[PDB]
Amino acid sequence: LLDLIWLEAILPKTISLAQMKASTLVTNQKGLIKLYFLSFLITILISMILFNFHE
Amino acid sequence: MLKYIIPTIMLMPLTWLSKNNMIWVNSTAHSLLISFTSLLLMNQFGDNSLNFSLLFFSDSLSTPLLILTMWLLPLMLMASQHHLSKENLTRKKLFITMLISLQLFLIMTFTAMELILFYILFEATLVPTLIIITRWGNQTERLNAGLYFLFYTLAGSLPLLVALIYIQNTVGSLNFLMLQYWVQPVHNSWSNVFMWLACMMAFMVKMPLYGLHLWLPKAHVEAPIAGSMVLAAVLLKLGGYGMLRITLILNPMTDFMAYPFIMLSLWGMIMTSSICLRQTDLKSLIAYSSVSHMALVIVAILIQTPWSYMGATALMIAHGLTSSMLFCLANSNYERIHSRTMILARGLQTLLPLMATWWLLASLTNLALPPTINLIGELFVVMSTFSWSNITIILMGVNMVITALYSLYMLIMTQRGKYTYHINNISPSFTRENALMSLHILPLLLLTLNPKIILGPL
Amino acid sequence: AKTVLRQYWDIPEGTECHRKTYATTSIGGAAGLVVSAYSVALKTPTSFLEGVARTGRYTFTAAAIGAIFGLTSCISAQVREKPDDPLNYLIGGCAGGLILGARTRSYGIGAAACAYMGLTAALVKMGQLEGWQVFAEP
Amino acid sequence: NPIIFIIILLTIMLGTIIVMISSHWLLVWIGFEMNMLAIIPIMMKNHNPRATEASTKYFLTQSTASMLLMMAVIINLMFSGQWTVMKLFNPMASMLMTMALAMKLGMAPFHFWVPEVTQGIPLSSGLILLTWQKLAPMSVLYQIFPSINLNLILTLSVLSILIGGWGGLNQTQLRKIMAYSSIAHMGWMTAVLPYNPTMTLLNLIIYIIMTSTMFTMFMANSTTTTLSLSHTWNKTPIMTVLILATLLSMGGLPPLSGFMPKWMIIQEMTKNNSIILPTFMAITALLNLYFYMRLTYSTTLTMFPSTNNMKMKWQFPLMKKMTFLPTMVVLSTMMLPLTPMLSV
Amino acid sequence: PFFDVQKRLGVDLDRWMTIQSAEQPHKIPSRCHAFEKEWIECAHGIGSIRAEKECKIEFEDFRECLLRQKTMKRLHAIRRQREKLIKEGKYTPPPH
Amino acid sequence: GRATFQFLPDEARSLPPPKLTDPRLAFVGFLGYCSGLIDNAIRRRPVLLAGLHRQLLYITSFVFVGYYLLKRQDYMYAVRDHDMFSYIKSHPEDFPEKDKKTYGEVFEEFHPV
Amino acid sequence: LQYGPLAYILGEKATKKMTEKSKLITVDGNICSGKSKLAKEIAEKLGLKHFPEAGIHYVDSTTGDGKPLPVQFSGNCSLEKFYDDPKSNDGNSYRLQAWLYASRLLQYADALEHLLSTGQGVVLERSIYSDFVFLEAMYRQGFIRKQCVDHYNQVKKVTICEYLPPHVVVYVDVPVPEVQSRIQKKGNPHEMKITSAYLQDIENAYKGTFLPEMSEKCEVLQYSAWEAQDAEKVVEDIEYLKYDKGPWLDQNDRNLHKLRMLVQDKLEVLNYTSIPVFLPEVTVGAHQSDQVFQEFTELPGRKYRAGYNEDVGDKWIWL
Amino acid sequence: SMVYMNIMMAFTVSLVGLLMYRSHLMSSLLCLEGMMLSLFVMAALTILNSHFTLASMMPIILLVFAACEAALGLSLLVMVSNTYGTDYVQNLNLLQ
Repeated sequence: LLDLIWLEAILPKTISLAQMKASTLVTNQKGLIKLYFLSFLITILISMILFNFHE
Repeated sequence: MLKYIIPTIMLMPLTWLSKNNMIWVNSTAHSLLISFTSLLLMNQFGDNSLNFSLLFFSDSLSTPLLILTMWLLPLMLMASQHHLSKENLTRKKLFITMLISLQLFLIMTFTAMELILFYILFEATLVPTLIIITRWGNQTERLNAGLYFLFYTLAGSLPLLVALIYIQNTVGSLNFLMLQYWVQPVHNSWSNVFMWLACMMAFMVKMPLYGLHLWLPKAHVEAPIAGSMVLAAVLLKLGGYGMLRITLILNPMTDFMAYPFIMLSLWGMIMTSSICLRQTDLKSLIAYSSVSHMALVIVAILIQTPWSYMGATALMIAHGLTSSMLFCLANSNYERIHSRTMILARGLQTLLPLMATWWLLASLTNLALPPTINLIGELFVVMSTFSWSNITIILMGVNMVITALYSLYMLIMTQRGKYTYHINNISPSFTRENALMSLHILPLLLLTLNPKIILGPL
Repeated sequence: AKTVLRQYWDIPEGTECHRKTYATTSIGGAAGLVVSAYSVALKTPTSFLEGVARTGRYTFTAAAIGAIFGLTSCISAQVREKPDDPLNYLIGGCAGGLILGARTRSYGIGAAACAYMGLTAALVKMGQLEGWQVFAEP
Repeated sequence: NPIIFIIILLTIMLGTIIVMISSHWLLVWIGFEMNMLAIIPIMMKNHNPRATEASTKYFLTQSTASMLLMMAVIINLMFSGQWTVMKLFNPMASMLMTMALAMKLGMAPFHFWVPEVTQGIPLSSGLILLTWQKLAPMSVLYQIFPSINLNLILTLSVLSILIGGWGGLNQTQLRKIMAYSSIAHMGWMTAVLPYNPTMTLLNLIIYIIMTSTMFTMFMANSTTTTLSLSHTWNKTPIMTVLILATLLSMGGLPPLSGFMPKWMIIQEMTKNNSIILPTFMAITALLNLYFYMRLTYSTTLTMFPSTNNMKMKWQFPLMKKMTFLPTMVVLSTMMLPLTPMLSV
Repeated sequence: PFFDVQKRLGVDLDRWMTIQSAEQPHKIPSRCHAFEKEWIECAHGIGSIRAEKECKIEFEDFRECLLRQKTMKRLHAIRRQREKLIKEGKYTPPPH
Repeated sequence: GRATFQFLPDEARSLPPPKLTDPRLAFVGFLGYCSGLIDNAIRRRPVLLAGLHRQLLYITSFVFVGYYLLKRQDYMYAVRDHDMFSYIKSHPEDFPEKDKKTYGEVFEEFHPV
Repeated sequence: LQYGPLAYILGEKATKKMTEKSKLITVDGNICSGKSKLAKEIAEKLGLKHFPEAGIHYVDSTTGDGKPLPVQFSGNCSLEKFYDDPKSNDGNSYRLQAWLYASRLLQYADALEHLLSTGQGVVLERSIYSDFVFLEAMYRQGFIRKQCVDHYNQVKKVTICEYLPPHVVVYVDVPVPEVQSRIQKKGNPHEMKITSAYLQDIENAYKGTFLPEMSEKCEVLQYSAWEAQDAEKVVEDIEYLKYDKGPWLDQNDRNLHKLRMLVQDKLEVLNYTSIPVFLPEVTVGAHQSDQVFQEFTELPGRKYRAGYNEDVGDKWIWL
Repeated sequence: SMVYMNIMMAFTVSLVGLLMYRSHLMSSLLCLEGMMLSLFVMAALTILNSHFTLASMMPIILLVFAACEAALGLSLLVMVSNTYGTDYVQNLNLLQ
């Protein structure tokens, strides 16, 4: 009740956390090629301002 | 090892090359012939040190440790034949070869001469043991326990490559433990703390702590056929000796932060003993015992200053024979009752009177009967940590009191009446059941005659 | 930009808590702007007031945690003994994480919010103290 | 058809030779321009509309991946005008150089460029041809090298293994499982490249061999994960051990040879006192094995081979140079005293 | 990577359409032709890692030859030296 | 590093050479001995000690390749050491001539327990 | 036929054999009506190799040499025992339809490979279209259930992609349920009291299911009578020989046609069935269960271990 | 000069959201060849005044591949419309 619970709390959170965050990466990418390519120009505009990329 | 790995690799093109059922009697026959060659060229003298040949062997000079590594392969083949003989011959021979391959990396290991060959051999295991858990095991929930058998040892061991190459490019070269004469001291910083941290934490993955040890009653609970690689998993846990190699030098003076490793392994020591008096599994029963007085040795090392290296040399092999023998008791009484749950075993001691002697002397090695190899080292752990302070005898002494109940808690379970059942479990302890049950105490009390070889530098 | 971080480690040093978190909320105010860009382009077409994205308020979360990210330092770095210490700067990790615990309610999310956010905070001033470099060169 | 099927296949490697053999920015323009024109009919052959609805997504991506490169090329024409393949003399150009070039070596941005292409192609025969597009732009980066902004190149690499370690937890399509982890090794050999561009190709060679063996072992019958249940007791039990011999090596365990570059990757990376960055990558590479375990648990444990249909007939595939491939892919970790001397 | 087949076997793939002053088929030079012939002479045996720290000078006037940058900056401010004093005289010069 | 596009130059004539009967040349092809057995094991031989011509020339492959591979490998460390010594020999300020002192000057920390 | 890329570039087999001697032909037949009365007879003089109807051991009648191995390895649902058709059983009666439809493509693939082998016509008893005539009586007489109908019907949409259909496809002269009297007069002791729910449903399925294949531009030869009886023999021999070339080919659908230009209908119509492992390669079963077609992992999955007698019959050393 | 600043904004008709989106998919491929001639001219500015005389082949050989790349992707959109009749880039079935 402590040894297989409150030691089963912290490390099986890690697998559930990654499986939560592996679910937000594929299921939001179901086609819609209009929505792909507007995000690639977001990548090419954020690279100008943000950092040492022009200096 | 001039030619020790050399004869045993030739044993491998002999399994599938051989005939039919002759493969068991042939494999055991060759195997004991190497055991004399182990004894002969070793055990030499002896005064600092025996650098063996070259860059691949330092001859295990300070701690011999290697005789115990070679009993087990001509000891488990007679054990694994209990329930294995149901498959194809080519599939059964593969199960023979992978266990023999397990010994060859561990033959080069424990001597290893170096540190960059150490880690590749420190990680050369876990490949054959994992396959044994996957195929030809027991019932389900194997595969998660195979994943818990990974993802801890590999999780902690990867900063060693972060540590060691950081030493190799900084001060000299770690090929030679004996070219470690010049060692700079290590002061308290915020960078050097992590340098000691990665140097130590990977060794706590194998010999367990009160933390991070949930995987250990999975491989021993969900286990192969009848304690087959479980006996090898005993040497796999005690074989984390390399802290003796490393932290003897290479930041010795950081003891200001030794305390949370002293304390956590001490209240967790007294706790995990009592965490199994209400356990309902036999193979889990010895498993939590194998945590407690294996966690005894850790405070013998981080506390330096010998009269602590004396007993800690002997306490590695203490349960290493004992818990291997207890698993041989637990591998038996399962081919006859096909469930490992201890409560169903009421009404013993009358059908099997011959092995009833073997229950007595085995559990008499936990009470441990002070002229043995067990209470000869635990008195030196007393002799060390009482010089630390006067409080340390309290929590360590109750460990000698809880396992007094916890061992006889198993013995009394054999004595009951009328047994209610069991038109099966007829077999009155055949030759394989008791000859394999021997050869454990038979060298153990033999080593208690002149226990001079079981001693470190020290 | 790297002018913001150049204005961070030089002047305040725990003191000047009026302008400490005024330089520290700007990174937290800019951090939600990046995830707001993908929340309209990766998440589907929103209501007729784009940006009208799925949950919204991502900047409304990010600018608040970045505000208290410097505030909990310059209070505690002022009142305890006046250095910036790993024990001192640890305190900003816990309560700053619990805005993400207060919003999107707790017991499974906010319970780990004080947990992970504190340890990664204390390494930062530990990182500048021992002379560590992430992107070095010979 | 069968005459020109070699001829189309011949000109692909003819493209990447010209990429390697030139001192001129306009020939390396032409180089993987004609490659992008030579890949299209390989996608088509059976004329299925899904293959057409995959190549055109592949098309207009790599069209921009061409056409953005030339915009960098005219800048150092206006800036000192020399056309030797060297430093670009403008950080505004070197920015435009790399993050256009990284499309064809698809990084953590340009997400669905890899899986949406490789899934949906009926030609699972190969489709090992997407190792050539991993080979050609690496043969430019060895020469772009001593003028990069040094932060952009490492940022794409840390993100590279971060998304690739996450993508196959949500997968059954073993093409997409092999479409992912192709981002993984393309983060490492970029992350070396500021520190000793030699031994980058050591990561490149090992990745070719361990991907060449993977699809040739996939050209038995399997295209779906549960289709890899029905071959041990149906097709051949000998394939069941050999597929376990590679999926565990490519995870990178030290007794096999898949670990061998990652052994050497730190000896180069430290000694230049970057410590926090290799630790974050090696701990991420732990997740690279939980693709393979949880996949190897299906084929090597006899997970219900149903659908009674017995193959009493023999097999005649074209296992061309196959059995000699997993002999340097397992037992070569002792056999590299100096791979960084013949290659470097 | 750069295998350089054309170094051993002595033909040029191109190697001519490379710099500003190589071939010039009827000996017709370029505008900044005189600075290529100097800037190459500076760093030839140099291994390019000290060239950005040793030569450093013949690259500059060459780069400013290609743009005439500060010349355009110097010439534009003449329209502020004079030509704010338009009604304040100073025709300078009278024709022709 | 000059005279490019060479497998191994004609400057590599001062090599011992890295001759035969080393365990590596034994090992290169020792796996090839295991390799041809797998070629039987794929196509249902079922012999596993099959026809000798398929059992051989895996051996002939690796052994000639491995000896022809090791010739530049010892050359490459040699030319790596050939460049290093002169730069060591030059720049005496970049290679300090340190003075050795015995264990009578060192007063280390000192930390006992 | 096509034998690798290297033999295809010298001498192709695209149009060198089919000098109107291909003539892909079949019949359908009914129960005990067109087995061997006229279907076996049309071999002379036109040179048409006959193939049989069905059987469990058709995969056992190949791979050598050659003798049929028993039904324990070739596990089906026991021909001449499924006439009891136990609609409540273990079972499964659809496992018979697993193996019977499996050899159906193998009879269909061995025929068309022989055209590019020699160039003779091949008659067929019951082609890939005839199994759906069983399905109507399989569905109405309740010895099938749902989630078994859609399994092979998915596969029948899958397994046919490159196949050129036959040409003068004959519906044989079938009586008006006089096969209800042929079912007892011709012996057949296991063909028993299964009623008109099986008999009329297949008889309804000839104009309800075979009619779309009858409406092919490849013209059909329809008869419905007692038998041929030397009146439809020459009418399906002489008047089929004049109706196989001239007034026969409208869209023509089958000739190893205009993609015989070293193209799809010449090389990839022979390389799809030669060494027939690719034809039962998409014939591996459904996703998880399908409730009938199941063999377990080790019981009865260990049935392959008894059939694991050396895994190759005999092949000796040195060659 | 200002003749380089415009045309340089004219290169930013390769706006990617108007390069693959929205439907009437020919309007997408429209600006792709429209991204050409923003590079044919911009190169031909600097090649021409700075009298190079050798890189005149470079903008000519640019337009050779510029139509040839544009020739390929136009063919595939017919193969899109071969089974459909309209382009309509909101067509999506094959997902990632």
